[PDB]
Amino acid sequence: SNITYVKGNILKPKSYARILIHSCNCNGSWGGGIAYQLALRYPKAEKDYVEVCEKYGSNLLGKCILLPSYENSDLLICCLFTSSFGGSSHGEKQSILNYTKLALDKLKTFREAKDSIGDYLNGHIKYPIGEYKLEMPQINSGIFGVPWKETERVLEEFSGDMSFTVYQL
Repeated sequence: SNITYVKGNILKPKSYARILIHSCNCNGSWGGGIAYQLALRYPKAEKDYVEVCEKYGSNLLGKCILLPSYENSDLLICCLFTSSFGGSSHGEKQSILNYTKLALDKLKTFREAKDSIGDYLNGHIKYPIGEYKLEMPQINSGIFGVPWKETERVLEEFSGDMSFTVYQL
């Protein structure tokens, strides 16, 4: 299994380069959950996220955008665009699952290329890309109501390609 589970806050500051993967809406709202915490401590990353939502809207579904944290060069933010709207206006379960697989497949290809998705990055990537650990919360399982085992089966389709550390409550 390519998933490592840990109990704790993914946002607790860590000693190592890491890409923080989280599930996003196209509406320019980091309005809740981990996205809200990201909005409050990395406000320049939010501005990038909102701008790309402004530019493309729901043309982003199934795509991925890599953002520097700006305030910590060891930390990149990876937005999986899986829903048009956030909160209780989120998209249907299967669409979120499918879009999650699609955005993660763009990130997989981007990682192999370097060993739209990287345009805000150029110059904030200090280390080689294969050295950023891939970390995420239990994406889609809270506000979107997407059962974790269904999302786990999606992350499992990348065994060999990619390894993830998943933070849980």
